[PDB]
Parts: sequence; structure tokens; C-alpha cells
Amino acid sequence: QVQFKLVLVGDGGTGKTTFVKRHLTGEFEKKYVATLGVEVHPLVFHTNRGPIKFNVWDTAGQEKFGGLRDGYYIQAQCAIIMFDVTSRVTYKNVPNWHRDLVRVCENIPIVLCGNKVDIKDRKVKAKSIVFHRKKNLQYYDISAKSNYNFEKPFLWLARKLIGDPNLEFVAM
Amino acid sequence: AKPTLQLVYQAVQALYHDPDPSGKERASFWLGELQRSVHAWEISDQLLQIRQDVESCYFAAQTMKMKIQTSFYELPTDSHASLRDSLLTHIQNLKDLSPVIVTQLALAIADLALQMPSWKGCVQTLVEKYSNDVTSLPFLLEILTVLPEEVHSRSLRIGANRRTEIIEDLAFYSSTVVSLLMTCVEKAGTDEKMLMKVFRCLGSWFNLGVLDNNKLLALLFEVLQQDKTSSNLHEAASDCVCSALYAIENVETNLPLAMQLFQGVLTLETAYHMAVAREDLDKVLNYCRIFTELCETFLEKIVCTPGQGLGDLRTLELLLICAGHPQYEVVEISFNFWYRLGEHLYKTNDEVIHGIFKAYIQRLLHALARHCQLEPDHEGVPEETDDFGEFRMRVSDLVKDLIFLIGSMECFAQLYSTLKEGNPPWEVTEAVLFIMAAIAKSVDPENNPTLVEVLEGVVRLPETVHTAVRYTSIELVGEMSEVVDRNPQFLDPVLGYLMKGLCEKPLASAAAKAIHNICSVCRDHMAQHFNGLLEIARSLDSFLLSPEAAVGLLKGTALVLARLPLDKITECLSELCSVQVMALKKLLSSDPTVFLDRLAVIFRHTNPIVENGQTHPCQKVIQEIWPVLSETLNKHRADNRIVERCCRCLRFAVRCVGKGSAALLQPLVTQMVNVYHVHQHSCFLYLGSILVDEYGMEEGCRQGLLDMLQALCIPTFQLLEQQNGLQNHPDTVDDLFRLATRFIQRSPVTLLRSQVVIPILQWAIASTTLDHRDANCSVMRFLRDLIHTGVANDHEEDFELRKELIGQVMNQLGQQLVSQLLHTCCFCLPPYTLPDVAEVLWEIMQVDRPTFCRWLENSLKGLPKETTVTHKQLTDFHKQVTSAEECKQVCWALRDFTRLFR
Ligand SMILES: Nc1nc2c(ncn2[C@@H]2O[C@H](COP(=O)(O)OP(=O)(O)OP(=O)(O)O)[C@@H](O)[C@H]2O)c(=O)[nH]1
Ligand SMILES: [Mg+2]
Repeated sequence: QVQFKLVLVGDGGTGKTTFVKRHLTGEFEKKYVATLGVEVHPLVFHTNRGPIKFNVWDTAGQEKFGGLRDGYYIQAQCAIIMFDVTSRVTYKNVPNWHRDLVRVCENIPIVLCGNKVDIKDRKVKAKSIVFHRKKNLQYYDISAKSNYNFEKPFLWLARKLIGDPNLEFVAM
Repeated sequence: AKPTLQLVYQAVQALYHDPDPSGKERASFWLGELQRSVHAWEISDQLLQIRQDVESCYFAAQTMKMKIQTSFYELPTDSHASLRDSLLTHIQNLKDLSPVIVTQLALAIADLALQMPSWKGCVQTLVEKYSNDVTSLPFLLEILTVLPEEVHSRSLRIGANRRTEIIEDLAFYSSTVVSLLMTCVEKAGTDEKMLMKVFRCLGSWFNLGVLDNNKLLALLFEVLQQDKTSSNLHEAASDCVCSALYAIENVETNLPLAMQLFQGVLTLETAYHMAVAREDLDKVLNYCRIFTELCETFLEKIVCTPGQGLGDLRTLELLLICAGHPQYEVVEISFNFWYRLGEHLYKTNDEVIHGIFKAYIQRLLHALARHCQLEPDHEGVPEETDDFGEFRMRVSDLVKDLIFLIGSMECFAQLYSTLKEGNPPWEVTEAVLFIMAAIAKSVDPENNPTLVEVLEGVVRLPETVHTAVRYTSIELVGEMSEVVDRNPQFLDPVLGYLMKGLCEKPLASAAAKAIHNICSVCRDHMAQHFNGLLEIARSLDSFLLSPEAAVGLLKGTALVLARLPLDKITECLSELCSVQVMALKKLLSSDPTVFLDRLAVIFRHTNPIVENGQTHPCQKVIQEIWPVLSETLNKHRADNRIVERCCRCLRFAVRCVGKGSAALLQPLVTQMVNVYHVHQHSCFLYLGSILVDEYGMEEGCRQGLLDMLQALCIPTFQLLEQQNGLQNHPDTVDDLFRLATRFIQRSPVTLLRSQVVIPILQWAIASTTLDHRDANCSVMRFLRDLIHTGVANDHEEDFELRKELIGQVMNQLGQQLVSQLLHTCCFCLPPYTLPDVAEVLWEIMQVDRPTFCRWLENSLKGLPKETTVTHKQLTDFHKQVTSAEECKQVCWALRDFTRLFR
């Protein structure tokens, strides 16, 4: 089966595990249980050409439970950087994660995901992000709570990775 | 203990190649605690000495780097010398294996260099040792590239002042690095992978630049000037230039440099035109990024001194030349600059400056207007969710902002003028309509003679016209609801145009938004067309909409409904909810969420102005609705989400009717308690808090509500009593204390005199430690209000009772509360709570200050100081807090005291 290694990265409590565990058919996890090291989750996406499989390495965001930080990043073919739009601290640390990824993965395609865009008083606005100026980089507003643009990062990455810009998602 | 090497190899292999996620996780944990120990120095060294593959070496190098930064204090001083030599050896042998290993080793060397004072010495020695040898230059440049980056690193473990005095050194070594790089182009230099490294290094060193111009910039721009240049090197150079420009913007910085970068970028116009001519998109993008950086770097000097030095408007000219490129991703960049410019210009109130920039803005909008055009090849409506759609939305936002710097009316007019005299194809028409839709609501009303000419023009355009045009036109019509409102005669023709479009699938979503808006604006004029709105409600499922759109239609319908004569509101609302009711009854026998929400919105936005009777007009519907919701709630009792939506519906219904649901009350409460005992859906606790918000004041309800609370608290406590019962189920905490707060708000005595106040208070104290923000906010708010009710509303009858009741509930658990709060502030939670905790502590003081003093003393007595807080910081804290005459003081004290424990 056609599959890719995706390293999911971002500050603690930004909603990585919730995101992945939302994609794995389930409720909206209200609890915040910090990830220890990494949790690998297979995500299958049906396309007009067949099923793709993203092996999502959901890594920890907190320094205290990071584990093998860069140790997970090798062999990775793509990545998702996530942060909280209601916490500029998590947005400020994006280029650090970015540099962390780049130092191991030269120039893989990467999507920046501005999570929690359902919460009022958005401190980090979409019209401020200049992260995705480059070709291999993308940005998306997402909501693990309302499933807003939740499939889009994977579609963009899938398009970039397979090489078909007209790739589509189907069901199921 | 130390493991065997091949076991480590098993673990690495397993980590990187075991298809089973569990196995990967096991390996990750094992290798996790293989690091973190004392032995992985030796292990990683051994793994580096052996070379079976890239992965073991990578893990080893990464471990080394990780270990010298996660555990440097276990290192005996005199031995350090041997490590530097090791890393220098490894990186000397694993040179041409894989750059990731070299990178990890480079990181290791740098991180080691920064936090050991072998004064200085590392940079100059590394250079003087590895400079002449060319085959070593690649990893030498790597190190030098990563040294400034690791200064502001997260993993590093060093004092705050140390960074500032470390940064002072790199600024010293700057020149030497520049010389090295200038020497690195002499040898080699005819190799792109070398120049790219040179540019990366140069780029990552600009933040420390103090002077020097010289040949490196000239080369940097020459590379960008030449057409022969490859994409990679082009990107490298571009990034370098951008990094320089960005490095400048913060500091003033040094105009002799800025001038050189300015003219430097200015020389690139010809190369840009070349890049465009050959249709080399990469280079065009890079160039646009450079120009955008240039403009955004010198923004203030552009706006404050238009056409002077760094205020040369050739920059905007370059950006507008970029704006002229057919590709959208190109001009997608620089939107931020235009945003910033628009912002600054909004701040400014100057006629000449606006006059100066207005032209550039107009040109921009012209370009962006051209950009929103689809292909003539395009067929079907334009999808909002596609990338080009996103771009179009971004353009819409930007132009929606900027139009104040021109005439909204003027722009709208001259936009409409385009259609009149072309006459354009459908793509242009659609684009113009799209931009007009994004400006319509900003236009001056008294310009209505044009508007009505547009509206009337886009209401009677034929069906045969391209579907995209009709779609966008529908959106436009939707955006002119005010114009429709101020000219009533247009209402019936417009609706007829929207309803038609509602029956066509690919337009249905649009028409749904237009009708919603109108219904919300022409709220009073829609009284005649209500019967039509009901038929739209009966037929909502025939129009294949998104849930949101249908919900929108019903919302509008409700808003219109809320303004009908009082004697008809009941009838209409009844026949309105009847739809959802029948739909729900039908589903047995499958998700009922949609109709639940559809009911919810109706009840949410149906707020008729009524001088209270009794009776409320909407009270004759909850009767007809209750059995269905009850049944629905009983069926899908296990599905938290569906139960949540049902409780939401009930919530809005209650808040809609008000106190007129005393009959609905007891069955609902009974079912709540009955179901909650089986499935602890937190939404039940929230719902419960709303009833309290409506009936807490009513005598005769208080007892039943208390009984409800006591009934709900048992399984709640049982739920939270489990292992990690607070870490999990934080919404339970939140909603529990929401309910408790509402009790404290509407009915303090009833709770204060019950037997659940103490365990709830205990659970609050316990819940203080939870790292979850909504929950914590709820808990702290509850504590605040709970303590506050003992010193609130003295004028009120139950004050004395409440006062001593709180006194009793303070006699116990008070000390505990204070101590727990202090511990939580110091050790558990981040600073965002210190205000909330301060508000609690402040309330405790106003209840009984002299006892609070001793409580705080005792709390401070039992506080661990080590891992050291001194006297006169405990004393000053205690004094600051206890002598405070405002919560802000307590907060500041808490901050000052909290900072000590980091
Ligand atoms: N409102 C809202 N809250 C969210 C959203 N996504 C996550 N959250 C909340 O934020 C918390 C994030 O938890 P996690 O997803 O486990 O955090 P993480 O990203 O995995 O970070 P780690 O500690 O490194 O594992 C959850 O407890 C949610 O309650 C969202 O999209 N909207
Ligand atoms: Mg996680």
C-alpha cells in the first residue's frame, strides 16, 4: 500500500493528538493528556486514484515529555506544524519547530495549522502569517472541534507528495 | 544498568522499521530511557565508532547532541577536553555518509561550545584548524551556521544574562566569519552546494552584523542578477537577502547597509523581467519575496518620508510590477505589506499622504480585480473551498479593508461601469460582481440610484447566463440587503430571484445566505412573505444545502417570526417547529443532530418583544416539542454528542420561553438525573446550570433544584474519583462548577445550608491543580463567588445568614484552601491564574483578614523552599498580600513570589 511518514509537531496543548484522534473516527476529546515521546497513528485517505496512508508520528510538544525529539524526524516525508491561535507563545515557536524539522529533513513539504479558530479573541490572525511564502510551505486555519479544514493539510501534502495537483478525496 | 549494543540496534531498527505502532512506541520508550541515563555517552560513542548504517549513526549523534544539552552538569570538568576531540573525530569520519549526521554532530559541537568556557576559544580554533583543508569546509560551515541559531534555542540550559554576553562574542567573531566566507568563495566557489552553504551561513549571521560594505553582498546580488542561476542557489541567495532585510528592520539599523541592500534589490528588476519572460515561476516567486521583504522592511520610512532615501516609491513600483503577473500565488505574497500600509494609513489623517498612496492602492485593486477572474474554460459555479477560492477570499478580505483609502462608492461605480461598456465575457463579469459583492455594504446609501441600477440589473439577468455569474450575482444581491430594505418595492422581485435560485442545486447554498441576510435586514417588511418562508422551512431538505446554510435560513425565518403580531407568533412557531418534530419522529426508525440544531436555532433567535403577561407566546410549543426531545434523549443516551445537541436545544428553548416552563421542569429534571446516573454527560450539568439561572430566584423551585444538584453530584464525584479523574473529564469539572456558581448566584443560602457544599468545595480545592483553562476558570470563579457571597449585598435580608454560613464553611477548609492555592500558584499552574487566585485570596481577606494572615503564615511555613527562596521574600510576600487594599496588589505580590520558583 502507498504510504508516507508524517511527523506531527507543535507546542504542548495546541491540539495535535486531538486532531489525529479526531481523524481516527471519534468524539472531540476535551481532556488534555500530554503525549509521551511519540504516538504513531495510521490515517487512510481515499482518493480518485485509490487509498493513501499517512503514518502520523504524533510527537510531544512539552519539553519535559519530548523524548527522542529530532530522533523521530528522520526518514519523514512530510510534516504538520501546529499552534494555538489563542496563544501567541505557540505561534512564536513555529520557526523553531520549522528549523528543527529542516535540520533533519532538508525541504520536505510542510503545513502550518492554526488550530482552535472556534475560540473568540483570536490573537494570531490569518492575515499575519508569512510562514507559507515559500513553495514547499503551506498554512491552514483548522478546528479540531468543528472539523474545520481538517482534511486539508493531508490533501495538500498528498497532492505535493504524489505529484498530482488535481488529486481529490473521496469516501470511503 | 547498561544494555548490550545489538539490543540498542534492535530498538533502533524497531523504532524506525516496525510497522506496528505499539512496537515503535515501545522502542521509543526504551531508547527514551536509554537516553536520559548515564550510559548513553559510551553507547552513542560506540554506535558512532561502528558504522553499520545511517540510522544508528543518526540516533547516536542525535543522542550525543541531546545528551550534552539535556545533561551537561553530570560532566567532570577536566574530561570535557576529550569530548570536543571526539565529536571532531566522528564528524571527521562520518563526513560523506549523510548530512543529517553531520548536522546532529554540528549541533553537538556548537551546543558544547556555547556552554563550556575553554576561553573562548572554539570559533577561531575551528577556523584555524579546518579552514585550509577544503574537504572539511562543508561541516565547518555547518557548525558556524548553527552556532548563532543555538543561542536562542529551547533545549539549551543557561542563565538569562549569559545569552546577552554570549551574543556579544558572536558579534565580535562576525568579521572573522565574513573573512572565512570571503575566503570560502576563493577556494571552491565554482560549486553551487558550497555557495549555498556560504549563503546559509551568511544568512544566519546577519542578526549580529554591526558593519561591512564588501564583496559578499555584491556576489549575493550578482547570483540573483544572472539568468544562468539554478533554482536552488536562487532560493539560497533569496533567503539570504530576505534574512538580511529582516535582520535590519528591528534595529534602526545602519543606513549605509540599508542603502546598499536597497539599490541591490533595485538592480534585480531586469533579472525579474527575464525570469518572467522565460516563465520561470520559482525565480519570480523568490524575487517577489525579496521585493516584499524590501517594502515591508522600509514601510515606516516609505510612509513617513514618501520618496526620500529608503522612502523611494520604486519599491511600491516593484510590488505593483509583481502584482501585474498572471499567477495568483505570486501576488498572494505581499498582501501583508498592503495590510500594514492600509493600517498605518488608517491611523494617519493627512490629505497629501492619502493622495500620494491612493493611486498605488487603486492600481493594486485594479490588478487584484483582474486576478479574481476564472478561466473561460471554467464551467459550473466557483467553489469556495478550492485554493483559487481561498485566494479569492483573501483578495476579498484585503480589498474589503483597503477601500476606505479610495471611494467605496467610487470604486463600486467604476467597477459597475466596466460591465456597461465592454461588453465583457462571463469571467470578467463574474470577477467584477465578486469584487462588488465584497464592497457593497460599505457603499454610501444616498448613492442608491446606482445601487438600484445594479440590483435591478442583477435581478433580471437571464437564466441562460453562466452559472458562476448567477452564483456571484446571488451573493451580491445578498450583500445589498440594506439597499433592498431602503427600497421596499424591490423586496418581492428580489425574493423571487433568490427562491428560484434556491431550487437550483449549485446555487442553493448562495441563495440560502442571501435570503438569510435579507430576512435579518428587512425584518419588518418580510411579515407579508412569511408563509413563503415557512414553505422554505418545510422544503429545507429538498434544497441540498450545507447544514449551516439551512440553519441560516431557519435563523432568518425566526428573526422575521419574532416580529409578527403576538396572536400569530404561537401559530407560526408551532407550524415552524412541526417540521423538525415530524422529521425527528420519523427517524424512529439515523442521526437526529440536524433537526435538533434546527429547533435550537429557531428557539435561539425567536425573541419577541413582550411586556410580560403571563402568558409568553412561545410557551405553547415546548409542550408539542418536549415528548420528542425526551424520546430522542432517551434513545441516544449513550452518544455524548447527540445528547449535547439535545441539551443545547433544551437550553435555548428554556432561555427562549423563560420562567414559563415550570410544567416542563420536573419531567426534564427527572430525565436529566435518570440518564446522567448511567452516562455522565457533562452537558447535563451545564443544562442544569441554566434552569438554575431561570428558576433559582423562585421559591418552590429551590428545593427541587437542590435535590437535582445533590442527585447529580454523586455520580459526578464517583466519576472524578477514578484514576486521573480530573485530568480526564475536565468538562465535568467546568460544568459542575458552572452549576455550582449559578447556584451561588441565584440561591446562595440553599446551597450553603446543604450537605453538598462541603464536598463540592473539597473538589474545587482538589480541582485547583488541574492544568485545563476553562475548567480552572470555572473553579476559580466558583471559589471567588462562593467566598464573595459572605461579604456581598449587606442591604439584602439573607446577608447575615449568608455571612455566618460562609464563616462556618471557612472555619473548616479555609486554611486548606489558602495552602492549596499557594502550592498551586508556586508549583502547578502557569501564571495566567495568578489574577484569578488573587481575586479568591482577596475575597478571603475581606471576609476575615486577621485569620487569613495566620492561614497564609501557616501556608508559608509548610512550603518547600529548596530546588532557595530566602527570608525577606517570604516576609515581603506575606506583608504585601496581607496589607493589600486591592486585588491588583495581591496579584503583583503573587507574581513577584511565583517568579522565584521559576
Ligand atoms: N476550543 C477548542 N479546543 C481544542 C481544540 N483542539 C484541542 N483543544 C483543547 O486543547 C487540548 C489539547 O490537547 P492535546 O491535543 O492532547 O495537546 P497536544 O497538541 O497533543 O500537545 P502535547 O502535550 O504535546 O501532547 C485538549 O484538551 C482540548 O480540550 C480545538 O480545535 N478547539
Ligand atoms: Mg499530543
